[PDB]
Amino acid sequence: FTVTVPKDLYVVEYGSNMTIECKFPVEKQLDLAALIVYWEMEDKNIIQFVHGEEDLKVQHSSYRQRARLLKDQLSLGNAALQITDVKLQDAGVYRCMISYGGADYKRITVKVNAPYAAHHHHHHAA
Amino acid sequence: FTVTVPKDLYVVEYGSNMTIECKFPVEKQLDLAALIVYWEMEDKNIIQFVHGEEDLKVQHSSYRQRARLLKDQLSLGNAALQITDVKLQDAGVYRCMISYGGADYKRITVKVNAPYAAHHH
Ligand SMILES: O=C(O)[C@@H](CO)NCc1cc(Cl)c(OCc2cccc(-c3cccc(OCCCN4CCC(O)CC4)c3)c2F)cc1OCc1ccc2nonc2c1
Repeated sequence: FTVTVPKDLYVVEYGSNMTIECKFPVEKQLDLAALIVYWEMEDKNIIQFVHGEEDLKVQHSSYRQRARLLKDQLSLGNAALQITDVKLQDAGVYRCMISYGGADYKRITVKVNAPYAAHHHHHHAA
Repeated sequence: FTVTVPKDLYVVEYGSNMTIECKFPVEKQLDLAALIVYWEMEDKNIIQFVHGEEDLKVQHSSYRQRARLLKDQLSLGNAALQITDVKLQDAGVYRCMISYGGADYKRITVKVNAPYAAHHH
């Protein structure tokens, strides 16, 4: 069992939407019962998909109403995480962790470009 | 399904042995087939127990010949990582990741005290 990422680096513009992908083998048919998909960055719960259900109550505050798993692509062996309205704080190293029979995870680096004004707000906040 | 750690902080001396422990629930007899235990620090593979056996081929070089999983305790719900001859590079944040039915992981901070001579090298 192997998780793979088509690209391990994403360069995204502040304010845009981004979809970062992780691949896992599904032969030709998904067994939702045996699937757990978990997305985290730093150590914040972004997505927890178990029993074919998104589990939203533990979703971390910074990602609520902004992150979802594109479920339709699961049939293809694709756990794609979409995050809307990217912030500078979305920059960092994401991990996609998948249990499907076996277990594996992969790392994805996200870098965020932002104009002066946004960076400026980020400079005073932190 | 919940992984728990009795201690999330360990302070260990350079040159000693350390055992960091994390628990997972085992209701009935342990089902080795359905168990995966994975220990990593930063992003170095320390140990991988799958198919009821340790897989050393992905093991990070800095932990070779120094890390072992305490296998007898698995039946009790304890995936304990033992590291022998602790080095300064062993300091950091460890994650113990367990798939047993569900899946979960926990973080453990390890700090290493060392004398001048060791720190110098
Ligand atoms: O219920 C709750 O609400 C509580 C719990 O009670 N949480 C819920 C919860 C549910 C799930 Cl489903 C979860 O998913 C873990 C998960 C999902 C899928 C595969 C694995 C896995 C496990 C073992 C081995 C493995 O493969 C090894 C990879 C080796 N590879 C890579 C390296 C090489 O290149 C090649 C080999 C993958 C794996 F663990 C994590 C969770 O916790 C959230 C959290 C964790 C730490 C924190 N710290 O701070 N806040 C934190 C918040």
